Amino acid sequence: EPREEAGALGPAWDESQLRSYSFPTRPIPRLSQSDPRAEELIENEEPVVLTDTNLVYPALKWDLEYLQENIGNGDFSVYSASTHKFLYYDEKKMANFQNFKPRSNREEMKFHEFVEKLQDIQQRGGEERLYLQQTLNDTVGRKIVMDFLGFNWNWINKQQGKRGWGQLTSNLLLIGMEGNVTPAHYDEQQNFFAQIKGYKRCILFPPDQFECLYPYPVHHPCDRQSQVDFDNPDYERFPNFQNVVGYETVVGPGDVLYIPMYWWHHIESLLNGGITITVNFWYKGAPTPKRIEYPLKAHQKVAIMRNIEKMLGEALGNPQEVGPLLNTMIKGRYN
Amino acid sequence: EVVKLLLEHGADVXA
Ligand SMILES: O=C(O)CNC(=O)C(=O)O
Ligand SMILES: [Zn+2]
Repeated sequence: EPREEAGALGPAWDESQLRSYSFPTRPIPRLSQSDPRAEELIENEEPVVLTDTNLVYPALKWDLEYLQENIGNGDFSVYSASTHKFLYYDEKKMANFQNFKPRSNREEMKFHEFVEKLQDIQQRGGEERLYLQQTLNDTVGRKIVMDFLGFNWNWINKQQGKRGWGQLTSNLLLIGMEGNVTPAHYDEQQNFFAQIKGYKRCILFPPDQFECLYPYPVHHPCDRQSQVDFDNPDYERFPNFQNVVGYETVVGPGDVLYIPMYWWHHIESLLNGGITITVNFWYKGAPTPKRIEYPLKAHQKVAIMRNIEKMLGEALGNPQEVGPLLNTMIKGRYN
Repeated sequence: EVVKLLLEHGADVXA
């Protein structure tokens, strides 16, 4: 049920801005950063939306006019797509699946050029879609350094301490057109997802739903993404997609979503909601514990599977031999 | 070794 913005400003959004899917979902809890339940959840690596962290309070004034004036003259990675679904791919891995034609190109440009491109597309009533996704780095202007320094490091550093996480590895800046969709995938790092401008619908699935979401092969360029097209699920190829259940939420300015490591997430900028801006915080997960405790947790089995695929890749001398070997192993033997 | 080898994870994110 949509949240009513303060000052009686009506509903921030409504259901009609949500895309429709075949699976049911249940709400991710929205809580105060000071609520012990929110701590139990993060400790247990379950998603939670924190409403009042002030994690990126200085960024809440960011829009394209302000950033263009302040984010420096460095290069920004911008993805193009002829559709709302921005399927991404690892370039390094494109060698070993030549029957793979990309759905989205990456293009390096100056920020002001990206703003021009958006301006153009709107003006010309075009259909092309852009999505800026660029790591924050040294080349940013002084005003941005000051905003960045103003983030609530006291809070997030304590979170990194209490969870025994590794180092902050990066902050991804994401600027996206309304209707844009990042299809379901999982990441191998802990993620605090800080929403800044506009509204993003986030659908999460736990690691133990690996079986229902059918990730690409590890050596495929779309490694870690679901193969299932949520807009038209092929139940003949992916029968257990019929048993999938999401955790969902809509984050707005000031909201922080904890996306636990290995949790699948599908993310969309609300239809007719304007551009969206997010900054995320990626932390390496805690180390593997000295003593393993059985039964294994689902994310640990996903770790194992990934490793089996990787090793067979090396061992056979060719990742394209991995599938045939695995099938030889199970057919009439384990199935 | 084995188990610790099979349990180690990469750090792959996003793009
Ligand atoms: O916000 C998006 O569109 C996609 N973000 C992620 O997948 C992430 O932060 O891990
Ligand atoms: Zn992600």
